[PDB]
Amino acid sequence: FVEMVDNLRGKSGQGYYVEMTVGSPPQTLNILVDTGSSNFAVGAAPHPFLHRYYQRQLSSTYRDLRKGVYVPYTQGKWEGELGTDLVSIPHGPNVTVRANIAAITESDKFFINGSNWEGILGLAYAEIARPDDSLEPFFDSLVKQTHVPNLFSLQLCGAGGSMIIGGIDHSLYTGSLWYTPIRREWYYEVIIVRVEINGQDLKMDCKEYNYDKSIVDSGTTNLRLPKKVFEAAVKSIKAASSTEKFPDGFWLGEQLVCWQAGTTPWNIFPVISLYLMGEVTNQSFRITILPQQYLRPVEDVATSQDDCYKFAISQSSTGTVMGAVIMEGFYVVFDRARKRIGFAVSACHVHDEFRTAAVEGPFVTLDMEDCGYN
Amino acid sequence: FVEMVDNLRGKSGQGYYVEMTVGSPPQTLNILVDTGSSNFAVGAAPHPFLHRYYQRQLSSTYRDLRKGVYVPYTQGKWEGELGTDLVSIPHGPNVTVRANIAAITESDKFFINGSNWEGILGLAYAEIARPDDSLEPFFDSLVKQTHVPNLFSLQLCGAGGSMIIGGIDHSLYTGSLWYTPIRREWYYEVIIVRVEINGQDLKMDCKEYNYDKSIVDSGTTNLRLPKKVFEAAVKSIKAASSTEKFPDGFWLGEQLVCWQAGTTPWNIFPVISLYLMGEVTNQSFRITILPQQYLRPVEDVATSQDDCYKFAISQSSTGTVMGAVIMEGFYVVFDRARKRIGFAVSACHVHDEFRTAAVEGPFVTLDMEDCGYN
Ligand SMILES: COc1cccc(-c2cccc(CC[C@]3(C)CC(=O)N(C)C(N)=N3)c2)c1
Ligand SMILES: COc1cccc(-c2cccc(CC[C@]3(C)CC(=O)N(C)C(N)=N3)c2)c1
Repeated sequence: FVEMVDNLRGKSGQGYYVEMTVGSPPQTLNILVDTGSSNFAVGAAPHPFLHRYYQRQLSSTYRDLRKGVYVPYTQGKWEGELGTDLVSIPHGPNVTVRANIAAITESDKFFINGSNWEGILGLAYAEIARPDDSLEPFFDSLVKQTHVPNLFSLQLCGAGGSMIIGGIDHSLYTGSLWYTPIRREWYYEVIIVRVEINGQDLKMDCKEYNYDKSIVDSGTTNLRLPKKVFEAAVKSIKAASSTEKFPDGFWLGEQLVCWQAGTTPWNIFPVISLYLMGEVTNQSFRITILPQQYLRPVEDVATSQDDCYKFAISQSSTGTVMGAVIMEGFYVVFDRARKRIGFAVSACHVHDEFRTAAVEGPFVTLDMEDCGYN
Repeated sequence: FVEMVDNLRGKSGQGYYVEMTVGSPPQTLNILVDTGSSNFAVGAAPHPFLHRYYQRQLSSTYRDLRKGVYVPYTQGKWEGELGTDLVSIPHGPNVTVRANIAAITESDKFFINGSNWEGILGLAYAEIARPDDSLEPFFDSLVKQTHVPNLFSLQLCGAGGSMIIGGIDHSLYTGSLWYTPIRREWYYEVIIVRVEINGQDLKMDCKEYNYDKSIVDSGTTNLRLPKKVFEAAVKSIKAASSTEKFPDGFWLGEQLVCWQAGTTPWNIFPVISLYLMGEVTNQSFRITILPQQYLRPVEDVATSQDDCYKFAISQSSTGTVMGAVIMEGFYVVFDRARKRIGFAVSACHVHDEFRTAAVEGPFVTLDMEDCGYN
């Protein structure tokens, strides 16, 4: 797996991507690693933001499926043509598979102007595949057609990172891996059973933490929290960090907040602990994230010249989202074979000589199933 | 006001815009009419999507305010330089004012590729102005510096439309105007006190309809409803329209729905009535919207060749949003002088020889203040 170490580039701001090849002969593309979707979708026309695009005409092995997809998002859409071709990951397992590929022919507010990737690797399950659950996702194909074991792991750094296809690499984490069940195979849905801020639980019904969903999503930047839990969550961190003062707009992601080089004090800000359903009845474990995770460098502002961070927590109609900023603290194992997700302390998380990112257990938590929304 | 009739172009899909001139000599720009924000912000560099941009160097009257703004949104941002200059609306009142202008120098996922406007006319109040409430919005300046009465009205058609600055035009509506109080002058916040689907109330706590906000917003396409009310809302329309069947993804705005020319039956779909707090204690009125409003032509799809509409209702962490698709049924009067918003049936709404858009009252509704979130 030394092969696959450091095979990712990018950042929580713009996404993490892996190099892939598609078609015969191989056309190289940079492709967003997205555990929050299930389509393998690549730019296939000369949109001006794009460095590279898939040229089906140049591939002997391409096969048209004579079917189109139209894919709207909150504020983004794409449209494309469905087909299959031969797909490989240079710095992945040494195999080549025939995968579905959506050739993206039209899009709005999808590709990022200035980014270095040209497609999306949707790594979630068939259920949320577009247009329907009969379009086999890349990873299912990879598992079906080769002997690659049914799991992958992500270490997102932005301290790029590593995607280990088919296994786990011990160099990427410290301590022990703790596993939460995948509640259902659609998104990478999990159950948060308790939340503490600094060391004190919001003491709210845990069903709220997972209303209607909680998911792990390498293609969302932030920790996203339901309206009702975002209210409470911010209420507590806001009050936790009453040393200094910050505007109302900041907490709603409406303006950035700034300090000078070094003058950002993490320590006004509390660590955050999410307790996840464990593998055993009445057993949980917890993951603890630092302020460095929830306050992210907004790299360039010419209208300022300060350490200006954005508050990396936000609200949602669609549930908890554990995003890149949460994942950056951890080695995360998507153990599809066993319907579970493993978390360990990332060997590349950013830590002072004070606090740290932590994965701890067992804890005793009763009635954890009741925390899920049906 | 015949002057100002038909002074808008666009559609709920891409926005409605009015022609403005800025600087001396006049530089003409098309500018989004946005009752959901409070900044006058114009493209001021050659972003390639843009037809036109503000060139401050060409204006004798421009004045730099030596201050920058950085303005993040859910998925869009812009950055610009603050200044003032002389602003006019060719097909508006014959005046010219000195307004704040944010010269947009950098942006992502803000401007629309293929659109015909280059800036935003933020018509809401100082409270939500960026960077703070001391940046005087265009409309406050217009009222301060001229004798233009403190109100405007919008007729959004997309059957373009009309913005009447300083008054009301009787040709744009039928029947009577009914007024709901502006609960607070930040957004154009209102209070929905009851909701019926086809003719039956969701029977849920009205405080939910306005959690945390309800607003009128010409720069949002959809009717947006809180998570909890969106659930119930869809539950009822879904069941209302059980003649035919549509996928789960459709209702969540995840895929479009299609029929052939003429084969879309509105009549499987129920009319929707929102009851708004009235001007008098225990008095309300109601606005009734057709399926034509909540199911919007998604104009071009090459992956299909059918009447493919998108479901124009969606959920929100930030409240009810009465958007362009709601406003298209009505003449809407933003009567800032009297802290109220008037609704009447639009003389340009689209109606069969069956149902219609309606504004009706009085109704007796007790405890309407309790419907607002504090
Ligand atoms: C860390 O990942 C990032 C950061 C910033 C932007 C993106 C990004 C940009 C364009 C497209 C996508 C993919 C979007 C989607 C297919 C649908 C969606 O709403 N989400 C959140 C996911 N996960 N995948 C991501 C990813
Ligand atoms: C009908 O209006 C539309 C339709 C489609 C897109 C827009 C649009 C495109 C780009 C920018 C904006 C302005 C956004 C904002 C300043 C912030 C925001 O989130 N909203 C909803 C509002 N109202 N104004 C609109 C407007």
